[PDB]
Amino acid sequence: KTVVVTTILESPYVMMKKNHEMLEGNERYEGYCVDLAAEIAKHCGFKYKLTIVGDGKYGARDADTKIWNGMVGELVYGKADIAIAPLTITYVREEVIDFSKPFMSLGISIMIKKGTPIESAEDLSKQTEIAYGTLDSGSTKEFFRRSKIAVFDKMWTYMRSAEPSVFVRTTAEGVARVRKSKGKYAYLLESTMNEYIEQRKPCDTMKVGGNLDSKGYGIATPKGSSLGNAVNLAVLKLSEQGLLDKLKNKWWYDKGECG
Amino acid sequence: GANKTVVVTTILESPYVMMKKNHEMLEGNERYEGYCVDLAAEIAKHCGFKYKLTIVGDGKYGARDADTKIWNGMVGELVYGKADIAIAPLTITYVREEVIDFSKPFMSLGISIMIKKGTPIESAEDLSKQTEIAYGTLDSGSTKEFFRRSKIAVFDKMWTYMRSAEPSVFVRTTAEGVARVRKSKGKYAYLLESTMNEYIEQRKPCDTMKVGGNLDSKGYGIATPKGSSLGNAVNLAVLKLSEQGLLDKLKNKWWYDKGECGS
Ligand SMILES: CCN1CNS(=O)(=O)c2ncccc21
Ligand SMILES: CCN1CNS(=O)(=O)c2ncccc21
Ligand SMILES: N[C@@H](CCC(=O)O)C(=O)O
Ligand SMILES: N[C@@H](CCC(=O)O)C(=O)O
Repeated sequence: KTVVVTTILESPYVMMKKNHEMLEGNERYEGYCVDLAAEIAKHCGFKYKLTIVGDGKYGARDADTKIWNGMVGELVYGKADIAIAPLTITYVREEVIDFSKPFMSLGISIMIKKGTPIESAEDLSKQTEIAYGTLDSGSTKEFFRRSKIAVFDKMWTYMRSAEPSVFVRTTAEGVARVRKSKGKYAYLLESTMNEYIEQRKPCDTMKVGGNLDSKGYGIATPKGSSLGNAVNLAVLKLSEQGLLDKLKNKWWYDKGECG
Repeated sequence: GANKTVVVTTILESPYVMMKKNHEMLEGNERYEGYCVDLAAEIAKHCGFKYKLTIVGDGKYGARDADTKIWNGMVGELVYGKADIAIAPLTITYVREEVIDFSKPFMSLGISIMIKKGTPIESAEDLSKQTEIAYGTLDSGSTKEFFRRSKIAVFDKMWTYMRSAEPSVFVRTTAEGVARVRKSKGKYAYLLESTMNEYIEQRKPCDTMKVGGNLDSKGYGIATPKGSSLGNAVNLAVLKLSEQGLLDKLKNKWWYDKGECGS
């Protein structure tokens, strides 16, 4: 029957089409992950229904209740059959759900308003005039929380107690905060999203420094799902045919507005 | 039953696995050093097994004979039950995933171009549009298969040339490709993984360089026979080492910290 796909509104991965209010079902949406879902479904031979994750989150486990939220929770608790989204492969998630081989590479990166005197994470950690933070309920925040790497641990110690909160509910809110804070806020986000925004009007942000880590997004399934093997082979087939590169070029470079 | 020493297949490929100085008087795992030797030790510690490193007999990564359908190389060692795990720069591919299991990648790479410094080549398109400079790949690996299978015009054109070139543009080992670049006065370019390319660019006599972008994007994984009980633990260990920053430290250790071409 119809495979329930959980995904998340995150540009350019999944976006509402122009005039979506008169559209229905999968046709409401467009983007990299919408295209990828169609390709994966064709290769594996299933029909599917795109559903936007109810709580709008990627997935974290509450320290006390030990309940998972976000897309990870939807998989864990049986609300969706598969997640096709910019969902980061991590140790803690691999303990509770399955991931395909990665379909896209990324690392944590720094976004600044152009002209901000920051070149690195070390720079951020050694000052206090420029505030910085991350997305809530995602892998970037969990990276800093868990990290024993000295610069990142120092950064976490500042971020977790900063007032007002330096954490944001959505990627778009982080970007807006960079753009509105006259250089006094820098946002820690994945290189994929940073690079997309850097090529969008008003062309006032940039990625500075190297990436802080190296990882990937995978297609996720509940542990022991029958779909896992076919989905993994489909990712590798699309990779080897060059279609993942084509999709990246379509939704990043072609979406470029800054010349 | 009782714990058994895990047989690890690997390959003599610098800087992943190399003969130590004084290897002639050393035994067992102590004979070897490198990135994958260090990685093996970390994986074994995390998963709680003892192991024996064994260099693959035929010195190949792994390809399936089109006629006999027999796998050679490290892939073959796993398929036919001669090794329990491969800890090596073994590329994750579709055809290999059909017959063995891979961890999540522990290193990223892409196919790339190695030239002798000063060679007037900047891209694969450049190579494809001329005949003065020969070019080829390693035998029995994923780079050769990439060109054989590609439907992208430039890479297909490159394959049509390479497959029929005389004398043969293919090499049996990475070292042979490097020698051919170094000795051919700019008239041979070598197609190899970016990891290997970047390593050699930091070795004396500092006469090669990587040019252009990478032609694809993939990774190396730790491989096990299909359905092996080791796979889950090994995968979690790769991800833990990744998150801890240790894979990045190992890359720096073996590529750059003792690079020979300056700071
Ligand atoms: C080698 C670090 N790494 C860690 N393993 S991973 O999260 O599957 C991943 N995916 C894509 C690129 C790199 C990568
Ligand atoms: C996203 C392309 N890709 C394809 N899947 S892969 O071979 O597991 C891989 N590993 C590391 C980095 C990239 C990568
Ligand atoms: N890709 C992340 C969300 C973005 C972020 O945390 O920066 C995740 O899967 O949690
Ligand atoms: N890593 C490759 C070998 C090197 C190459 O083909 O360039 C493999 O696993 O086949």
